[PDB]
Formats: sequence, C-alpha cells, structure tokens
Amino acid sequence: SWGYREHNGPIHWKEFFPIADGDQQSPIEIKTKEVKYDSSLRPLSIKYDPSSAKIISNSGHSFNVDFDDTENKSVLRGGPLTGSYRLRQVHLHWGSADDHGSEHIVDGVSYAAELHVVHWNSDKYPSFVEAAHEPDGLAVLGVFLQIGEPNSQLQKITDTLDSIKEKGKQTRFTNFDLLSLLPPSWDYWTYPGSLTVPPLLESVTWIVLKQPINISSQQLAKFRSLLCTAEGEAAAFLVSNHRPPQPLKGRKVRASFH
Ligand SMILES: NS(=O)(=O)c1ccc(C(=O)Cn2cnc3ccccc32)cc1Cl
Ligand SMILES: [Zn+2]
Repeated sequence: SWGYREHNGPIHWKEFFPIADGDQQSPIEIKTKEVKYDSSLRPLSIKYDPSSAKIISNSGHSFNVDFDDTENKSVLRGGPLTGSYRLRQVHLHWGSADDHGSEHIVDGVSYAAELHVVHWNSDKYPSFVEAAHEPDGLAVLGVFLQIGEPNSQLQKITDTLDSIKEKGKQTRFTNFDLLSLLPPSWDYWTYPGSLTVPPLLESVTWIVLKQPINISSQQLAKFRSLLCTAEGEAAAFLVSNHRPPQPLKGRKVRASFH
C-alpha cells in the first residue's frame, strides 16, 4: 500500500491514484512575487476548544490528533471560506533533515516541518467523508515549523510518542490549546488544491500561514522514531513524510496581506 519509502513513495502514487496527476494538486511552490493580493479575503476567524482534542494515534504516515467533531465547538471561518468549517484532525509533515521537511515551499525555502489542521464544511455537508469529495468540502490550515526554542504545546505531543511508536497505536490526548500554538501573525496565502496524501482528493481550500512557529531539533527528531510498520513486523521508521511540490497548472495563489 502507499507510503514514503522507495517503492511506494510520492513518485509512485500516480501509478495507483491517478488524480495524483490532476490539475489541483498540493502542495505547491509559493512564489511571493506571483501571488495576487486580494482585498476581498477576510482575516481568519478561529475558534479552537482545547477540550476538543481527544486521541492521538500513529497512522503509519504521521501522528494524528483527532478532535471530537460532533458539533461546532471548534471551527474555522473567514479567510477565503464561505460558511463554517469544523475542526477534525491535526498532523505533521517533516523530512529526514531539518533542512527540508515542509510540503509547501516559499520562494525556495523548505521549513523543518509543516503542521496541517484539517476542517470540513458542516454548513453544506453532513459528515467529513461527504465533504472530502467536494471542491468546497475541506479547509486546511498549514503552519510552518522552524528550528528554534522548544515549543511547550508541542512537548505535550512529543511526550506521547513513546506510547504510539507502532503503526495503529492510540492513546488519549486532550487539553491541547491549538489556538495558542498558532504564530502571532495570521497573514496567509490561499489556493484551491488537494489532500497531500492518497486519496489525493481535490477538495481542499488551502490556507498557508506566512509566519513559522518554533520547535527544537530534539522535539522534531522524536517524530522520526515513529514506525510506518505495524506491531510485530519488519520495523521501518517514518524518517520523512512530505510530498514534493506539484504543478500550479494556472491556479491563482492569493495573499491576504501586502
Ligand atoms: N496532508 S492533508 O493535510 O492534505 C490531509 C491528509 C489526510 C486527510 C484524511 O482525512 C485522510 N483520510 C482518512 N479517512 C478518510 C476518508 C475519506 C477521505 C480522506 C480520509 C485529509 C487531509 Cl486534508
Ligand atoms: Zn497533511
């Protein structure tokens, strides 16, 4: 099945999920001189309840923090979006070296990692699974991580990783103050695109913050110790899990700021 190893990695996904070569694939290169400032874009309106986080698990492809998305306690609005997008999950992408770990790349700069906060349009769709197959279904906030001071909220995640080393393991995880994790400035770029993992559905309104947050090199390194293999199987480590940038194919990247 798919992954980030030689035989099953990003270059091979198109062999078995053909939309990998679609017209609205993510991530992308963000070229700040080509982006269009758009005065119609709104500031982000962010409400994240720390009690929404419930579980952290190892998917084999990243960790995911799952949020109880039963009602509208944690929602994203404003920005480019019409309507209210409910928080579902958070995960991270990184590389084998701090030099190059993000998925979006800004004028050639790859950051050490990139956080994705995944939301779905509950004003139009009845569930995440239905939302995930519609162009206006999902909204993902991407946040870059650069190496710097340890991050006290991220420490809560790294303290759990020993318990979820094997693919499929889960453990409880709550009181995660995602709002406080975000960087001081919420100025962003936005474009229409896709999931960056199979099934690569073109259902995502991407909202990429310009300002990175910090993580220490030691905290970042703990993520590379997760396994992409299940309990009792030949161990392989998830040292890298980012997809390369995909062709822009004439999409408009807009800026909320100039
Ligand atoms: N890396 S990404 O941030 O673009 C992303 C990565 C994963 C997912 C998922 O929710 C994966 N997933 C897990 N179960 C799914 C059912 C339907 C559609 C997608 C499903 C969503 C997203 Cl938006
Ligand atoms: Zn992602």
